[PDB]
Amino acid sequence: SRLNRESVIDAALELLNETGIDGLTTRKLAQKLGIEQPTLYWHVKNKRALLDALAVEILARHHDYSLPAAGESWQSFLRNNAMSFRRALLRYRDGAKVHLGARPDEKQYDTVETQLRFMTENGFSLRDGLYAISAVSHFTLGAVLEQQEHTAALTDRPANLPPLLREALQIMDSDDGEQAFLHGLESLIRGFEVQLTALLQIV
Amino acid sequence: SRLNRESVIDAALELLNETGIDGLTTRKLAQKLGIEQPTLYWHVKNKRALLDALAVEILARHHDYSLPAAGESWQSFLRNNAMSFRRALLRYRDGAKVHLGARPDEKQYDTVETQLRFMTENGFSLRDGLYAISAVSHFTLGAVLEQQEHTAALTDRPANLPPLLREALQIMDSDDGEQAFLHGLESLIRGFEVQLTALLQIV
Ligand SMILES: Cc1c2c(c(O)c3c(O)cccc13)C(=O)[C@]1(O)C(=O)C(C(N)=O)=C(O)[C@@H](N(C)C)[C@@H]1C2
Ligand SMILES: Cc1c2c(c(O)c3c(O)cccc13)C(=O)[C@]1(O)C(=O)C(C(N)=O)=C(O)[C@@H](N(C)C)[C@@H]1C2
Ligand SMILES: [Cl-]
Ligand SMILES: [Cl-]
Ligand SMILES: [Cl-]
Ligand SMILES: [Cl-]
Ligand SMILES: [Cl-]
Ligand SMILES: [Cl-]
Ligand SMILES: [Cl-]
Ligand SMILES: [Cl-]
Ligand SMILES: [Mg+2]
Ligand SMILES: [Mg+2]
Repeated sequence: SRLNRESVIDAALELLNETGIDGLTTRKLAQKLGIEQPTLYWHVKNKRALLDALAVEILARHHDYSLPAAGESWQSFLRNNAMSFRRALLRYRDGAKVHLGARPDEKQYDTVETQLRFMTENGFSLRDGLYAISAVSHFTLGAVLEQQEHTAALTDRPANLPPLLREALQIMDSDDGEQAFLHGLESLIRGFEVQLTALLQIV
Repeated sequence: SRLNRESVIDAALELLNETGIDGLTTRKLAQKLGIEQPTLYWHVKNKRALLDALAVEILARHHDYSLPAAGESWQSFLRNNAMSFRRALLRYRDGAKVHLGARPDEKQYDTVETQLRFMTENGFSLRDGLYAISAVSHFTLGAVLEQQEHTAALTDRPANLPPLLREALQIMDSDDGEQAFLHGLESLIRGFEVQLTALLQIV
């Protein structure tokens, strides 16, 4: 079929959902596209190049809150940005693992620069704004990775529990992690605000 | 050589540092131990069983702050627990990925139950204490995963930056992520405290 970049991404994403990240291979991608492996090689040099591209295109296509709305507070931005990033990560099987393979790509530079500048325009130093943005990113990624690895590990093998842990798993599995994620997100934001408003005061 | 459980773990950990998680195989483990693959199979049924065991033994051996000190505050416990968990995760190549393969194992039940009970004894509901413990876990795991994947991806391929991002990478690479981790950790803890002390007040 067609092997323009967009079409190759479409197929690779379709394949990722079928196989997961570990099981995705350029050989399987060539099969899905109806082509020979050396043909695919002209377009996609190896799995790593493919994964790097997926990490970018997943956010380009499905992360709709990269940028603040006009007039938006930094708090509200971090909240909306996190919710969007989580959704985009969860959209594809092993999505968090796909993301983590790389740091910002050149096509992402303008976006992430704008985010860093936005925090500095709202009273943060570059360093403290980077600390906040990174903390949100890492908390979000960790939460998704946990969900997605539990989905995986369930396919290899199943799972005398003590009472609070029993209850905690029952609670942690009453939704897809969303309550825990949102509650932690608010805690994080509030801690950043306390820190910011403190200025040079001992806090 | 010897194939008691302890000795197999020792060798597998040694191998993990040599290969990383994706490149670790039971075939390579059998080679390191000087044995045939069917011999190893009697002891270790597959890679997943091996990884599950490593996730547990890495913490048993190297996470020394599972439990609070007598009289310790919940804040100080979460801090010390996080620092220890991070160190243990960072100790082995792809350690965060090793951890994420599983939820608490039976040999961990008493430990994690004690942690959940400890939060409830310090004013949290089980749910809100679980929210805090999970948030710390996920933030810590996300931060480590980012560091460890950057170490990996560097071996496949290297890396016009805009100025804040340039500076952010220079800042994010001035240590091994420790400043960013510790600053986020304090933000998280403080947000949990604000929430706890609020009780039923609009906050
Ligand atoms: C600023 C920054 C970001 C990211 C990142 O990986 C990163 C880094 O690895 C080093 C230095 C800075 C950054 C994000 O991945 C990203 O997810 C992202 O690419 C991004 C985006 N593309 O819109 C975001 O929304 C951000 N958000 C989750 C806080 C965050 C921004
Ligand atoms: C309570 C709990 C924990 C963990 C966990 O995975 C988990 C879960 O998957 C479902 C429900 C509850 C928990 C931890 O991994 C763990 O890392 C852990 O095993 C653990 C430990 N073994 O000492 C911890 O130190 C904890 N800390 C990082 C907050 C955390 C505790
Ligand atoms: Cl074509
Ligand atoms: Cl195209
Ligand atoms: Cl491949
Ligand atoms: Cl707002
Ligand atoms: Cl033996
Ligand atoms: Cl033993
Ligand atoms: Cl294997
Ligand atoms: Cl204390
Ligand atoms: Mg990133
Ligand atoms: Mg865990």
